[PDB]
Amino acid sequence: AQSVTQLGSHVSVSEGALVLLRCNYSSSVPPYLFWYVQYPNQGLQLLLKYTSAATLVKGINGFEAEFKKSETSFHLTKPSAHMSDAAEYFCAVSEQDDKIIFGKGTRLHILPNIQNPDPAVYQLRDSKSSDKSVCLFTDFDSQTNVSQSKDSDVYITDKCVLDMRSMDFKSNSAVAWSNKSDFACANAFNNSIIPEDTFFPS
Amino acid sequence: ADVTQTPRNRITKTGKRIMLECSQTKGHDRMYWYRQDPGLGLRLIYYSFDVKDINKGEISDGYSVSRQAQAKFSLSLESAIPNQTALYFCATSDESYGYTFGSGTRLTVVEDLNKVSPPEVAVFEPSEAEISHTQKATLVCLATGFYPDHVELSWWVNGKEVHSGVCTDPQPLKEQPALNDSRYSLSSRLRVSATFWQNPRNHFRCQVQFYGLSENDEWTQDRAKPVTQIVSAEAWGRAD
Repeated sequence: AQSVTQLGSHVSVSEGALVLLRCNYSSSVPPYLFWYVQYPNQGLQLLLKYTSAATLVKGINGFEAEFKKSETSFHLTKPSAHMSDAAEYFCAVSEQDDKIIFGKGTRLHILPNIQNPDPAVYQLRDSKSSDKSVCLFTDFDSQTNVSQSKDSDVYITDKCVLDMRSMDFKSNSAVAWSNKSDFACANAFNNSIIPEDTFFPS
Repeated sequence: ADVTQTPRNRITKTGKRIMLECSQTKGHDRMYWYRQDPGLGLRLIYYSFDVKDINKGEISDGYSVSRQAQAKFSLSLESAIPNQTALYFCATSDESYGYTFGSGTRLTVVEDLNKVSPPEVAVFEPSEAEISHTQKATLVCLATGFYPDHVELSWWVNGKEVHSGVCTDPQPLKEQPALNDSRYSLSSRLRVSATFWQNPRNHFRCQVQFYGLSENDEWTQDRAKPVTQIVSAEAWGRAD
């Protein structure tokens, strides 16, 4: 009756806080267990594995996992979440003496610690001489989230975090655009709950 | 071993027989073919313990395999259908669960090759209001009107690929979500200090690698044949 369970396809952690990704298994006999990571655009890399030796298994980069047979668990931890920990993690188990079976995966989202948020909506112009534009909602903290638009002619992306290494500076942003003649950046994010102090230039 | 897979990327029409090949140098008895889909992890299609041994995994329907040699394990889509679009991974194992994975095959099955379309790409220049408010400058790249959803976006500053300051949407959106063959669009941001954007010597390019038709595909439309290609857009730094 062998399986491996990860719950939450997407999970969050605060930057600097304890990382904890849960995995449970169904096997009467203790199995071997594995944690793989997949950084975007790439293949799978082994972080660590339980192979019936040490119960506390240490892996690359501060990762560790404790095999706990009495609650059929093998949770992956790391003491502090860094922006570079953003990836998909897979728990996996040995099965039928002949193969590895994989959990469904959990993507870890790291919420940057934004101590001086400066929420704003900017208009950006095409570098080429159309008067085509996009709207950029930026510099809000992680209490803000962006909704998909009401209007099927207005396109709004998910929020994305960038890490400017030059200035050790992270920020959130979403982009909105439309081909409609009535479309203004003042209205682009009207379906999102934005900070009351959002800067709206000009 | 060095476990290697071919091809790395492929686009096909529905109804074609498609072959993926895994090769290894270490001669491990055990070889495996898996597929990866978002939300489902890696699902086993077929596996083989030697040249005389083939075993079904959980999702073997629509596929066949052959173990032609100790070194090689072939996967076939017998008659490709769109829901076989996936990242495919082969693996080998020793006798103690020491897995080596290949680097992946990204396969896209499309119903109608006539709908294939490269992106249009534009760069949007930083706002003066952002510059004055923050002393930073955010460029936005937009890739639009592409099909299928099989691209790679990068940023290039004075001719070198940059990763710092960048965030690209993890998945493109559908331009017409009610359509099964909607075109897609994708955005990315690159943020620099205002002083770096303000230097007219700095050159910024968004590059999109599109995967589409090959040379041997027939093309009957007047519009450009939508072959695998790169489409970029650019902007120069500006003192005003």
